[PDB]
Amino acid sequence: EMEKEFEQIDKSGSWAAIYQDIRHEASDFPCRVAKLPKNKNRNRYRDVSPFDHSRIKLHQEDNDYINASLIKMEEAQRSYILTQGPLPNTCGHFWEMVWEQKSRGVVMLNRVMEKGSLKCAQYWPQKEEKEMIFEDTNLKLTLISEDIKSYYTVRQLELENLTTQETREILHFHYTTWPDFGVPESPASFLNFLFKVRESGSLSPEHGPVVVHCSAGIGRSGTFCLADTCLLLMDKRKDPSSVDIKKVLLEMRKFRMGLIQTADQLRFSYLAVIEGAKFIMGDSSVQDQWKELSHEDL
Repeated sequence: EMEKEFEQIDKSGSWAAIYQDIRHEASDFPCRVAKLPKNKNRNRYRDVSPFDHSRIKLHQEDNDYINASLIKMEEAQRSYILTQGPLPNTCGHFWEMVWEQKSRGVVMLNRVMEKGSLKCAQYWPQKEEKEMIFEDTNLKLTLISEDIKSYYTVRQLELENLTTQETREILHFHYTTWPDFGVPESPASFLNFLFKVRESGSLSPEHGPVVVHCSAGIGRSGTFCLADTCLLLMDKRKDPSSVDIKKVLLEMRKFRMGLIQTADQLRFSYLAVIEGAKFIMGDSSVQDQWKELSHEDL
């Protein structure tokens, strides 16, 4: 039981050691493309790069590089694209990726400004009448509507390929109260948010991989994906005890480095999955409970 391990780790206060063990056992693959001189201004952080084997390639001849990784969870049967918060010069690239990968949703777990510093470019329109056009990738983005909650906002966007004039509806799920290098306010608010994303169909197999990002695309983004995958695995077998969170995390780290940046984010991941297990195992009412406990209204 993940709960037994949780109490065992909690009692001995060994989260730091457990987390460090994961870092030590984590995969290490080359990131040659990310490190090419020409891509220097396409990376937000020097120490966070996508592995060559799992990087998302832009469908363009000039330069197909973008700091984004495809996390393909074979057993769980779900894929996620984790990427860094778009830079002022990579916003066109970001939307090009969303278009080419056929993503239906974008999950943003950070705020544009955190700790008094800019962690992400304003890559989506904030006002309906002020659409955005990315000339480099020939894409147009328009805000259609938004639903603001106390700690998260859901926006309906229309992305248009100006070359073919084809358009697609993209859902933007913005978690606005998750501290950089921190954890959500409670498993409830986090789970409420995850299921909001799930209910939208953005994580569904009929669509391309959901795009998930924070500032570097590994900490909060990793926590989000780890929790989701663990719950999906548990759901497929209806066997909570069969899910090994640490092994799932190590599996995800074969696709992108540093997923889950702190021992506390790891601990939170356990909490989210344990609590989420109640819903998965048949207690549908718990979903309404999370919504209430999250106080999303206002």
